[PDB]
Amino acid sequence: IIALFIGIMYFLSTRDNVDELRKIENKSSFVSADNMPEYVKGAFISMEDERFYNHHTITQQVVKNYFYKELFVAHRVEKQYNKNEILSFYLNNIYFGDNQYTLEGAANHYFGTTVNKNSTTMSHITVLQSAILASKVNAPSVYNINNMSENFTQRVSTNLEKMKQQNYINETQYQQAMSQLN
Repeated sequence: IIALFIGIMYFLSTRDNVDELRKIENKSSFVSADNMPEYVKGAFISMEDERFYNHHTITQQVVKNYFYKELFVAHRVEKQYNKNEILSFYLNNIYFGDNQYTLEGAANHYFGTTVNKNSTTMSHITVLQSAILASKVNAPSVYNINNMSENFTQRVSTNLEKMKQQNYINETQYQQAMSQLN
């Protein structure tokens, strides 16, 4: 029956076609990972899925958020998509507060900044702001960017420490963040 429960769960898994993730690209504020500064992707990876590039957690997060056994869907996203694709789906379909489900809509909305390194038309997103938007995605619901508590600040302090530990930012970048943050 634990064989027979693995398989029936797998049938249900296949209802959910993984080609559908492609439609996240069609959104007006979409921005791919390929166009995001190193350290913005780092904010995200270092907090949720340290080893996102080497594994085969972000891919499961992607699945839960678009459709909802999530493991089976997850396997399949990995056969069909490169890592930067998967990462873009993540970042363009998650709750950042105040009705923002894209990284860029979030960033534009709280901060007047952009997450697209190629832009010359709007101010670029700061490491601190990156850490803030990263900290929120799986933060408790009360955690609010428009008025950060000390609990929330703690979570972003920790986001930041992780960025610096996994080398997405340097000592300058990091004490500059910790300073704007206090």
